[PDB]
Amino acid sequence: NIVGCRIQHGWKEGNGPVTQWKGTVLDQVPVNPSLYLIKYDGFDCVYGLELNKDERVSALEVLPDADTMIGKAVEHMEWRGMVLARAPVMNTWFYITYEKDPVLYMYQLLDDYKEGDLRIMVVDSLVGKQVEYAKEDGSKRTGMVIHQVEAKPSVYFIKFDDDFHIYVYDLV
Amino acid sequence: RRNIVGCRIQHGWKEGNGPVTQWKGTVLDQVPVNPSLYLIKYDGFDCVYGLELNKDERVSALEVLPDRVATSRISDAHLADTMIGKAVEHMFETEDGSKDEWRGMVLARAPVMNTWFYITYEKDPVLYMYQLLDDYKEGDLRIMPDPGEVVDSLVGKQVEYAKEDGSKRTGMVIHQVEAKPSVYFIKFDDDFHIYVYDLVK
Repeated sequence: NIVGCRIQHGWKEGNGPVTQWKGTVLDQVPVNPSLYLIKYDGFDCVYGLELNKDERVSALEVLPDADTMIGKAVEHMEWRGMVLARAPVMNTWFYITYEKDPVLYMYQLLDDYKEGDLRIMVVDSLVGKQVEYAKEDGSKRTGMVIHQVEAKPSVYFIKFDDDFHIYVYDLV
Repeated sequence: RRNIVGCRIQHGWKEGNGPVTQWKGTVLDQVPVNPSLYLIKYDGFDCVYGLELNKDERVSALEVLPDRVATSRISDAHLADTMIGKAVEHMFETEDGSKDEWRGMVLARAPVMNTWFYITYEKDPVLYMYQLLDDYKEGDLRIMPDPGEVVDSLVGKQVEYAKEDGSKRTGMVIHQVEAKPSVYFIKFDDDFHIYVYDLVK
């Protein structure tokens, strides 16, 4: 596992210039071990990538190395969203998603807290199960339930086949 | 130390054993991801230059000139706003005559020089600057009709691409165009021109 490690690799999609990405691996998904969750330098969204299988990932390499809000609705500078958990590896960072963008973000939220930018206001775990959403056209969007938000167990992290973002949906 | 952003500057320019040419221009910006790098609009150059003025030895006797005066409220502001992010056909005068017409895109109002606009072309993807309202009024600027697995902001990231000969062009993404988030400014290590590319393929 690279979990907790630091990585770097190129990102190449199309015959296009390779930008160089740097980030720290925070997770290797139990229900899918070839999928890792990464926090890259300069990105606010957490990325879900099958690092060793994605052909967009070039020359990968390894590198050199609160309990209150968790679960509460929130308004912060402005956006409304919910704090989900305390990001792994990077203990200071917080998993968070927003109502107008149901994807996984990661922020040092206590630092936003002090600048006062924080206004805190039946089925068992579905992790491991494939999920399908029927979209606009009469087509199915298929994904995998990879994590359950402990603070609020009705909420799950979903990795859809067509995207590297981690979606956060309420399946209840 | 001294903030020269927005200043009029002059300096000697010397390459090799060559003579010193005197350059005069306006400092438009100091790049957040590389504070040693400045973007300058030089008198005589239509292209924006990126130079590490303090560290580059080709730059000598760097001095701030008396301040320039900017226009606070541009006329035809509606047209100026409308142009941003639009595909255009820019007519230019050629050889000893005849109009050459280039397809391009208006990226934004230039910083500091309020009547100027950042623009780039399909046939020459570097950062140019022109007082486009003048070109428009003269009939040389025509405005034309214009996410699954799409990315975040690439600013601050190193980039590289293979050239025809196999060698690699290396550089850094230094700015994201507000009106067209997939388009970025890139400073390559082998050129002082600023390249403009859509990176969200």
